[PDB]
Amino acid sequence: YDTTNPQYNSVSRQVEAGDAVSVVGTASQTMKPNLFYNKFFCGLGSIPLPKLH
Amino acid sequence: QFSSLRTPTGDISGQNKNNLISGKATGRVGNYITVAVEYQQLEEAIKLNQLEE
Repeated sequence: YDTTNPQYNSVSRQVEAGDAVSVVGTASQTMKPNLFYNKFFCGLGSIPLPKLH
Repeated sequence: QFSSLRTPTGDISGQNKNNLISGKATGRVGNYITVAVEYQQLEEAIKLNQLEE
């Protein structure tokens, strides 16, 4: 949230002190989360290795 | 190298002649001269461009 360049705002207001938050889910549970993403969310690659003398 | 004897008549019977004593100078091998380097395969892959130079 940026007063001088509002073209970049991703969210609807300032986060001030005292704003209530919470945590998604139960306390100690173990689970397997599912994943949605767009193709350009994360990249992957591998570096070519030279041969030892 | 030789010395000589100085005599009125030049008879040397009562005296001692030049011996022949060899000597020699010895060359030896010295220690090695060694410059050694080592580097990780990782370093060569991402850091080592122009290793020749």
